[PDB]
Amino acid sequence: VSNCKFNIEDYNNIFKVMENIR
Amino acid sequence: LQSKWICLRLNDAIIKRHVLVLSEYADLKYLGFEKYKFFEYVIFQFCNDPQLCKIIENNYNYCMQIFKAPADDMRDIRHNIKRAFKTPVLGHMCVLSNKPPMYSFLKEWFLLPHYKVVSLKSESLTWGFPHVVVFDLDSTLITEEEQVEIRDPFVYDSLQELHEMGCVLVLWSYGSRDHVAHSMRDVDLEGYFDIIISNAIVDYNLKKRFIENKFVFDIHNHRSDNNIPKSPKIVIKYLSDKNVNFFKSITLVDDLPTNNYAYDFYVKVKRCPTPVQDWEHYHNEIIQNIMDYEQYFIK
Amino acid sequence: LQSKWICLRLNDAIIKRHVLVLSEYADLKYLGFEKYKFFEYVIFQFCNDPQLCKIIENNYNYCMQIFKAPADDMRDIRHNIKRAFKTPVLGHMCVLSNKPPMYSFLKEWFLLPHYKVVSLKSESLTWGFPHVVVFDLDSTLITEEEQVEIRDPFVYDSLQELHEMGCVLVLWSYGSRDHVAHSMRDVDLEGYFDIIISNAIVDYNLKKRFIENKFVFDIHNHRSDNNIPKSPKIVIKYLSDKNVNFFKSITLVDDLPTNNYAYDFYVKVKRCPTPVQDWEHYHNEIIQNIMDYEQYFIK
Amino acid sequence: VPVGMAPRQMRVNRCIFASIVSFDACITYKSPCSPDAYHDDGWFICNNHLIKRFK
Amino acid sequence: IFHLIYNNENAVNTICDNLKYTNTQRVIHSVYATTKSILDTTNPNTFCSRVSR
Amino acid sequence: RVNRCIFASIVSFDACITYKSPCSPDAYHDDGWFICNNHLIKRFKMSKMVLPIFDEDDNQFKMTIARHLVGNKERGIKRILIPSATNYQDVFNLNSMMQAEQLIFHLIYNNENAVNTICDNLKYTEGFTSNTQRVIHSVYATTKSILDTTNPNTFELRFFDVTNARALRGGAGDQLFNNYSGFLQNLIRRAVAPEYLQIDTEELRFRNCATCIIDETGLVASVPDGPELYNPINRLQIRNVLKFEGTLSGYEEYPTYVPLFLGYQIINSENNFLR
Amino acid sequence: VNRCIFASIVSFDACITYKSPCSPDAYHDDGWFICNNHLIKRFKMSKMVLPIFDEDDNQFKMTIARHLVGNKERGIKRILIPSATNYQDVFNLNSMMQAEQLIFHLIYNNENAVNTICDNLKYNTQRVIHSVYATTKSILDTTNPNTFELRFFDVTGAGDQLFNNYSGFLQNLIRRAVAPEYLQIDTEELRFRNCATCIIDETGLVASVPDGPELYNPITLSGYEEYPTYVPLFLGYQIINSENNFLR
Amino acid sequence: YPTYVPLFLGYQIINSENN
Amino acid sequence: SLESYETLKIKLALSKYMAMLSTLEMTQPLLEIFRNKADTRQIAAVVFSTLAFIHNRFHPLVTNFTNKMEFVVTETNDTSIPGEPILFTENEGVLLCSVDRPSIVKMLSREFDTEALVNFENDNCNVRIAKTFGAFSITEVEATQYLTLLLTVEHAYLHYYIFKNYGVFEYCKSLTDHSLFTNKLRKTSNLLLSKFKFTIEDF
Ligand SMILES: [Zn+2]
Ligand SMILES: [Zn+2]
Repeated sequence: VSNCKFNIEDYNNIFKVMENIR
Repeated sequence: LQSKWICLRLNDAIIKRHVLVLSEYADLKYLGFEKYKFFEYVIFQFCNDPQLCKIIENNYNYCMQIFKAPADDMRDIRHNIKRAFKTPVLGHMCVLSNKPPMYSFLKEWFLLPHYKVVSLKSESLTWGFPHVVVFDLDSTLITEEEQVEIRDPFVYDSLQELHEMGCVLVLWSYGSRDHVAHSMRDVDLEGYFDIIISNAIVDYNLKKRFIENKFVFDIHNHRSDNNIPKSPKIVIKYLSDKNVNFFKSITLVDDLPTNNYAYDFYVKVKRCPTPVQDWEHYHNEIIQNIMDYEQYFIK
Repeated sequence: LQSKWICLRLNDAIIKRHVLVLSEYADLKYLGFEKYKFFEYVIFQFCNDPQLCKIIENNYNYCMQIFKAPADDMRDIRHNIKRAFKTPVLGHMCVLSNKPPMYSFLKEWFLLPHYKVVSLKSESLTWGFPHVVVFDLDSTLITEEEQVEIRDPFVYDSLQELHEMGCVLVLWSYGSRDHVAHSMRDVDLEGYFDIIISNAIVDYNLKKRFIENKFVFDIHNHRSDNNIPKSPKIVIKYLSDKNVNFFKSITLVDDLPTNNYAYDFYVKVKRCPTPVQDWEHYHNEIIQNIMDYEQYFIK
Repeated sequence: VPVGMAPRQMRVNRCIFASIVSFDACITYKSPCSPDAYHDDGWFICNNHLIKRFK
Repeated sequence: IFHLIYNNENAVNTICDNLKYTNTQRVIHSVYATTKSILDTTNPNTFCSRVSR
Repeated sequence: RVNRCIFASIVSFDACITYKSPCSPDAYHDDGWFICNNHLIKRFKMSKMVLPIFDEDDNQFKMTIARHLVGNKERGIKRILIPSATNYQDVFNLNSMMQAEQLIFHLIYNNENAVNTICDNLKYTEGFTSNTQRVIHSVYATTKSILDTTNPNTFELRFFDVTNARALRGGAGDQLFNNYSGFLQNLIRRAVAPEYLQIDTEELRFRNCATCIIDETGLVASVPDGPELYNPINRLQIRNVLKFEGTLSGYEEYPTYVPLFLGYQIINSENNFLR
Repeated sequence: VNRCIFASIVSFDACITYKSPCSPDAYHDDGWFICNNHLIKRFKMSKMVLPIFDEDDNQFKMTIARHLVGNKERGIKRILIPSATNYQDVFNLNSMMQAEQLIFHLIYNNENAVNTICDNLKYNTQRVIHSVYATTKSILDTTNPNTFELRFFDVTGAGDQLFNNYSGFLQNLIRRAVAPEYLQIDTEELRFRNCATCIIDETGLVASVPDGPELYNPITLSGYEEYPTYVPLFLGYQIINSENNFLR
Repeated sequence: YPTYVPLFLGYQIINSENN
Repeated sequence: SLESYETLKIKLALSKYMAMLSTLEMTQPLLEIFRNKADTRQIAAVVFSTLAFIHNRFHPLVTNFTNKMEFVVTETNDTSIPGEPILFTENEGVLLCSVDRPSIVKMLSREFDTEALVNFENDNCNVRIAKTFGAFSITEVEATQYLTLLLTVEHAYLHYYIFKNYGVFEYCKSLTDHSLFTNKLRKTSNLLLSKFKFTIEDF
C-alpha cells in the first residue's frame, strides 16, 4: 500500500533466534 | 601528575553516552552547527582561566564540572566523568581529527575521528549495555602444559553466567593464531568467545576467528612488553567491529599483571601448568569486580 | 544403607502394574496431562519434608505410603511396594528419561524411557502373569564333563511343569553361543527354553536363538565377575522383546551364587561334572520358592 | 519446585471441643481430640473430651 | 463453650465483650460460630436439624 | 472465592429438577453486598450502582447505590421493593419459587414457622433422609451464617425516614428498618443513598427530593408526592434481512435512571474516613 | 542489655499475645526507664532532648518529651499521665496483658489487684509472674529516691504535692518529660519558655495550657531550615543547688 | 451513577410526536 | 515429552496473559474491541497492560513500570508504518504510543489454518479405545489471535526498551534495522519471540 521497499533479511532478523552451544 | 580539567554534558543531545576530546574549549567552532549535538560529553584539559570558566557557565547548553586526574590514563578520567554525571556506560570515544588533542592521558586507550559518529551502527549483540572481559588464554583458562586443558572445567559455567547476565567475551593470548585456535578446538570452548586475539583465519575448520593484527604502532614512548601490555584500543576497536560501541566496564583477566594496560578492572590468576580447581574462585573475583562497578553506579 | 522413600499408587490409572522412577515428587510436571495416567505407581526417594508429605496427601489422585530400603537393590524396593499395595506382579519399569533419577538402588536392574509405555505390546506368551526363571546351563542343567549330559533327566519333567503352571524359561550360560547351542542340541532341550543367552545366530540349524549381546556397559562401579554377575536388566529386556512386559517373580538358578545380581529368588546347584539324581531336589527348591512368593501374595 | 492444584475437601471434626483454641495468635495450642471425632455419627463430642469432662 | 452448652447467655455475652474490647474478634467468631452451629444442629426441639425421629 | 450469592445456595433437591443458578459473578466481590447483582435484580427489582462523592486526587469516596427497576405505572405490590415481614409472603410468589428459596426468604424475614412447615413438608420426599435433609442442612447453615454475618449484634447515624418534608408527623420508616433483619438492614444501607451527607458540620445534598419511600408495607419505589418518575428500560429470520445498504449523535447521554436516593447520613468529628 | 518498662512481660500464659514491642532506644541507658514504643503507646509522648548554650560550654541535652496530643482531644484523651485514681480508667486493662496490668497496679499502688491477678493466673505461670514482679520492682526501686533540685512544677505546693504522690518511676517519668519554663543554674535564673505546655492536676498530667484553645499538634522554601511544629512538654521552676558545671 | 446536575424545571406539553 | 513440558510452560504464559485480560475484564473479545474504534480507552488499556506484563516477564526482579503514557490510536495509512503497528515517539518530553488499529484488526480477522494443517499429536488409538471402553472456553482461533497480539506487543515492547535504554536515536535506528535482536536472549527467555523462528525465502 505504501509502495515502500521491503527488507526481507531485516524481517528475518526480527524473527531470528541464535542457538547457543549448550 | 594530578592534572585539572573540565568536562561538559550537553543539556540536549542527539547521540548519547559519547565523549569528545578537545585540546581546548574553543574547539567547538570546529563543530559549528549540527555536530555538537552528536557529542553530549566534552572533555578537555583546563588552563586555569576564570574567564574561560565564566564563558563555559554562560554556555547554558552545557553542564560543566571540573575534576583532576593523573595525566597517563583514561581510567581515572572516565571514572570521574561517569561519577560526575552518574553514567555507568560509555559510548565510542571520539576525537577532533582536524585538531588531535595530544593528551598523554590517552596513550593507546581508544579514540575515533569525531565525524564518524553518525556512521556508527547502534545495533549490537547484547541488549542493554553489557560489560566486557578479556582473557589471556595461556595458563589463564587452560593449563600451560603442552597438552593444554581447562585448569578448572567450571570455566564453561562461568562463561555461560557471563553470557546470561550479558557481557562480551574476548580472548587475547600472545600466541600464534593457529596455536590459540587449536587450543580452543581441543578444549571445546570455541563458540563461547565473541572476540579472539593472538582476513582473520582460514584453515577449512574456521571461517573468521582471529582478526588480522593489521594495526601496528610499536609503543607510545613506554618500554614494556615487546608486543604490548595489551591494547584497550584494539579490543574496543574489535568491539565496534562486532557492533559493540557501548560498554559498562572492561576487565582484563590474565596470568600476568604486567600487561594491565588500562582496564576498568583487572584479575590475576596463577601460571599453573596443571589442572586445579581455582577458576571458580577467579570467577568469584570477576563477578565481585562487576558487582563493585554496579555498586559504584547503583544509584 | 537404609533409605527412606515414598511410593504412590494412582487411584485411577489407564496402565496398570507399572512403576515410574522420579528424582523427586515435583517431577510430575514433566508428565503434565495424559501421561501420569500411564504410571499407576510412582517411586521416589524421600527428602524428609513434612510439607512435601502434606502436599502429597493433598494430592487425592494418589494413595501414598513410605518405606525404607537399602540403597543398592530393586529387590527390597519392589517387595516393599508390592506388599504395600498387595500387587504380586510388576509391569515394565519406567524412568523419566528427561530427568533420569540417579538412584543407586537400580544399578543395572531394569528401566525404560517413560514415554515408551504406550508403545508396549500388552499381548504376551503365557496367560496371566507368569513367573520367570533363568538357568546357567554350564553344570547347572548339564554335566560339566566334556561330553555334557543332563545331570538328572528329571530336568525335562521340571521344565514341563514350569510351562504347565506358566513360567517363562530363560537360559544364560557364560559360554560361546555355539557351545550353548550345541549343548542344547545334544541334550535335546532346545524348544524348552523361551530365551537363550550366552542377528541372534545362523548356522543353518537354528534361525534365531541367541540374541546378540549388543548391550555393553562394562560395570556400574562394582568389581565383580568380569562379564557380569548376570543382568536382570538384560533378561527383562529380552522378556519385553518376547512381549513379556509383566512377571510375578524372577528366580536365578545356577551353579554359582557369586552372580546373583538381583533376583527375587536364587537357587544354587552343585558344579557336578557327572550325572547324578539331584535336579529333582533342585526343582523342589525352585517350586518351594515359587510357593513362598505365592504365600507372600496369597491374600 | 512448589506444587499445588486447587483447594481440597477433607474430613470434619465433629466434637464441639475441637473448636477449642488458645485465644493467642502468638502462642499456638492444639486441643487433644480422639480421631473418632471424624466419624459421621451422632456423637458430637470426641471420646477424649467425653472422658475428660463427663467421665 | 460450656456456657453455650448450658445457655448462660449472660456469661456468653460478658465473655464476648471482654474478648472484643482488647484477632480476638476473629477467635470469637470461630469459636462461637462452631459451637452455635453444633447446638442448632442438635436442637432436637426444632426442624431442619435431622435429630427428632 | 467466597460466593456470597445468597439465593444461589439453592439445590434442586428434587431429582427431576435441575437448578441452573445463572446469577451474577459479582458475588465473589468482598463488598458490603451479601446478594449479588442478578439475585438483586430478580428478587428486588434493583440494579447495583456506585455513586462517587469525592474523586479529586486520591479521596475516592464511592457510596454504593441501587436503581429502580419499576416503571411509572406499577403500584402497590408491583411497586414494593423490599416488603415487610408482614407482607413479603404476599409480595413474593413463594409458591412459584423453589422451596429452598422459600426457606431462604423465611429465614431472612425470621418466619421460623414457615421454615418448620417447609422442612416438615420435605420430610415426605422420597429420598428425604438420603439427601433432602442434607440439602436442608446445607441451605439452612449457609443462610444462617450469612444472616449472622449481616447482623451487627452477633459475636451509624443513617436515618431513612428523616428526609420527608410535607409529611404530617411520625417518620417510623426507621422504626420498620430497625424491625428488619440484619441482612435486610444492611441491604437497605448498601442500596439506598441518603439524600444528605453531613460530615463534621459539612452538609452535601445529592438530590433536591428523595426518590424512595419507606412505610409499613416496606420499601417502595414510589415518590413522596405526585406521579411516579419515568423509568424506562440469533435465529436468522426473514425480517432480520436488512434493506439496501443505505439526532444528537455527538453528545453524551444522561441516564434515565431512578437511583435509590433517600435519607440523611450524619458523621461526627471523624474526618474523610478512608480505610 | 536494655531497659524498658513493660518489656518484662514474659509469656506467663497461653492466652492472648506477646511479641516484645520495645523500641531499640531501650538499649540507650538514658535517664529514662521506658523506651520510645512504650512511652508513645502508653502516655502519648515521644522522647527528646534539648541543648542549652556554649557561653560556659555546657550545651547539655536537656531531657524532654514531645506532646502527641492534638488540640481536639478532651478529658481522658488529653490526659498524658493518669493518677492512681484514673489510670485504671484511662488504660484498657482488658486489652493489655495481665503482666502489664500487674505493672500498672504495682506502679500505682494497687497490690490488691496485683494479688488478685496472681491468684487468678495461678490456675509455670506463677514463677513467670514472679519474674515479672522482680523486674518491675527492681525498676521501681531504682527510680525510687528512697534508697542508699527544687524542680517546682507549681512555682514558675499543690502541683509538687501531686508529683510527689506519684511513684518513684512515675515521678522520674514526669521529671524527665516535663521541662520547667524556668531553670536556675546556681544563682542565675534563666527563662526558656514564656508559657506552659502541660498541666498537672488531680487526674494527673494533661496536655493542656493555662488558657485559650489547645495547642495545635497534628501527627517551596527548600533553601531554608525548618522549626519543629510539635509542642514539647513544659512546666515548673527548677533551681540548681551550689554545684559547678556538673557535666557528670 | 454520574454526579452531574441536569436542568429540570417547568412543565411541557405536546400533541403527537412531531419528531 | 520434554518439548511437551516447554509447550506447557508456553501455554502457562499464555494463560497468565489470559489472567491479565480477565483482570482488565473486557466484555468483548479483543477482535471486537479493536474493531470498535470508539473503544480507544479499552485499546490503550489493553496495550499498556500487555506492555507491563511483558516488562515484568522480561525483568522478573523488576515490578516497576511507567504508570502513565500518552496514547494515540491511528487509523490513516499515513499515520502508520508497515511492519511496526505500534510506535513510541516523543513529543518533546511527552512519550506518545501510536497504535495501528486497522492493522491489528486485519491481523486478527485473518483466517487461521487451524483445521487445514495436520501436525504430530498424541494419537494412540489404543488409549482412545481403552478410555471409550472405561467410560467459558477459548477456541484454537481465539488462542491464535491472542498469541499474535502478545507477540506484536512483544516486538513493540522490545523497541520501547531500546528507546528507553538507549534513546530515541537508537530507537529509530532499530526501527530501520532490527538486527540488534537476532541474538535476543543474551530476561528475554520469558518472551515468546525467543521461543521459535520465522524466515522468508525467495521462491
Ligand atoms: Zn475432639
Ligand atoms: Zn520497649
